[PDB]
Amino acid sequence: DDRDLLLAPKWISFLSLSSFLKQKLLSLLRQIRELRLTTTVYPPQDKLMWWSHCCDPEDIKVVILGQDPYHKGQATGLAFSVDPQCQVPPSLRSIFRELEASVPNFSTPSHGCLDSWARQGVLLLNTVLTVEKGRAGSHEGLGWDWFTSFIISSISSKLEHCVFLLWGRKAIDRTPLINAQKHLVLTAQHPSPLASLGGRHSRWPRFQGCNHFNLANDYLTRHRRETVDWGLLE
Amino acid sequence: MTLELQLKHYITNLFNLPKDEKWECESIEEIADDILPDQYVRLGALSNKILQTYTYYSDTLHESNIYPFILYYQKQLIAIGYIDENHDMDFLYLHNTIMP
Repeated sequence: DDRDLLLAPKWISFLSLSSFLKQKLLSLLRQIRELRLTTTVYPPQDKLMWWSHCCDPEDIKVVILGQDPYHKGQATGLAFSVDPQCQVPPSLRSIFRELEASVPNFSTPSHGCLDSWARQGVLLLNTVLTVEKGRAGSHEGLGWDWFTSFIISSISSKLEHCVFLLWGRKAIDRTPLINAQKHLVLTAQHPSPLASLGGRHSRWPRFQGCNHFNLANDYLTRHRRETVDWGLLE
Repeated sequence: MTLELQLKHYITNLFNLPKDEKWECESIEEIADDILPDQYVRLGALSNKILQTYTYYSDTLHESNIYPFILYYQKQLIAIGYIDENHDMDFLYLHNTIMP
């Protein structure tokens, strides 16, 4: 019965959801199926928990929060990532450029598939796991927030010495869920080009030059954990 | 869709880009304080308010270093424009702004 949660086995063990929360997640999945019957929902069912199949909770090193999936078919189940056939979207392009500028060995890839990051323990978790085709934020009220917040809280409380990369107001809203005494929380503006302009009044550092990836690797090494090879993108 | 096609028409004519090229869209929610000019955010009562942003991208848009965008505040159209080659925000439309 637990396999209906679509999560990998070790993830089901790690989260250790109560019967009530398991039923809540199953009801949400049935809602998604009933919506798929009449509308297109991104990503596919087998991709909602793609992050759980790309790596186990014991391998989590860096947690990068997204918002809702791409609403025009680019979504893969991971945050920011796109299929190897699709163009690199602007936010992911800015992420790749910051990597190019800050990491020496890194070279910008020709695609935006981040499955290699996910296999290394980079959790690219959207805070809302589904979206209706062509309608951004259409699933804001479905009820994905409790589940993704539960994942973040479980990583915070049951794991130690992870790095959380919170970009933009929506991702930073999840700061209270993370124990900043057990984990490193790096905060910056959203990587979108719309937030990179001068003459604004942001409260967080600019994304270009935030150096979050090198800082995350430094934190991981300082706590005797393997670093993330950000350059593996092909 | 109609506003997207208007933005596409305007940009492709303004920068002499291919009219038939397919545009894709990335949508991101962010507070107006990080997106729009400072004094505009203050005078427009947009401080600490979430904007639904739409950024459009393509091959020629990438080669031109241009990011066309449309900004909404809930159901209110806020801005239509583009980030130019010099990383500046140029506005086709800005709410309650003449000649932005």
